[PDB]
Amino acid sequence: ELIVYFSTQSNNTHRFVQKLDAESIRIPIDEEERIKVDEDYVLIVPTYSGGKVTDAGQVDAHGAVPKQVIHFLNDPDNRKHCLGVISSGNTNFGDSFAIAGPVISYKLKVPLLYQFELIGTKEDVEEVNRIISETFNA
Amino acid sequence: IVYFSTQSNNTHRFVQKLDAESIRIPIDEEERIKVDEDYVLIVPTYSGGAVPKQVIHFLNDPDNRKHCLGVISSGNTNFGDSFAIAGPVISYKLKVPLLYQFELIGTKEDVEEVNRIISETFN
Ligand SMILES: Cc1cc2nc3c(=O)[nH]c(=O)nc-3n(C[C@H](O)[C@H](O)[C@H](O)COP(=O)(O)O)c2cc1C
Ligand SMILES: Cc1cc2nc3c(=O)[nH]c(=O)nc-3n(C[C@H](O)[C@H](O)[C@H](O)COP(=O)(O)O)c2cc1C
Repeated sequence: ELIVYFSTQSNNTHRFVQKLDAESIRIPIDEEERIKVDEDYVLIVPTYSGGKVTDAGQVDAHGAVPKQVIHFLNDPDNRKHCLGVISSGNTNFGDSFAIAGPVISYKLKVPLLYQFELIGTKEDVEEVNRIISETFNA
Repeated sequence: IVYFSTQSNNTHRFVQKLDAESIRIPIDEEERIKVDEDYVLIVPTYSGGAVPKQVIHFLNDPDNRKHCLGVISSGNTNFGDSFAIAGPVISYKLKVPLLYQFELIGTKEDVEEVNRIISETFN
């Protein structure tokens, strides 16, 4: 069991991932630093599009996936090991809530396993532990 | 499979190409159904509220909601970043995985991929 995650200096996603059972590897905040992951992982990432909309009024997802995660997933050696994605955010962004997940899910053709807010609740920790376990069992 | 499809019938035609057995949610909003076996939900996305009213009525019943193993959603990629957004909404509300997303009537790849995914889920 292995998690790859991203978290800005606000550390919300870090504090959620710290509570989970599985081992975790952090994608660096420093944009110039890169990592290489050798084993299969579930990806956990926050959303950063700012709840933008288009002139028509539909969701604008530009910047949903943090740039550091885009660089990470651009490497096919990293990308191939992704078993699924979990995304986070804040429901105050409405239809842009947690949209980094569906964006990544559709591009990689991997399931969007879960979505949560901020540092997560006790129930999120319980569900994600189970979900990650089941994914690695399968 | 449990699915919804309007008069345009795109989601219906995709589901008939799949190997698994399927049950249809009715188009008439007053008509409602009940399901007691585990199912993967497959629904299109309709904005002016991503989820069709008929699916909202279906999922509002606690007896239907408990049997969902996961959701697959569809739409049209020309809707930009509102593409297929019924799935994520349902996924988050039910706490079930969003397994796949596809366009319209689906491609050869979608048929094979959703066949594979549904088999892995039923375990
Ligand atoms: C500039 C900015 C833009 C954001 N945009 C979104 C968004 O589009 N959708 C969303 O659900 N959450 C959004 N959020 C909320 C964050 O994703 C959320 O606070 C998350 O917990 C931050 O994770 P981190 O502290 O690990 O970086 C945004 C936050 C900031 C600061
Ligand atoms: C009024 C209307 C609104 C729609 N809104 C969306 C949307 O917000 N996002 C999307 O991805 N597709 C949207 N679509 C495309 C449909 O979801 C797509 O054609 C789907 O295949 C319809 O399935 P059905 O023929 O089974 O009803 C819309 C279509 C119509 C007619």
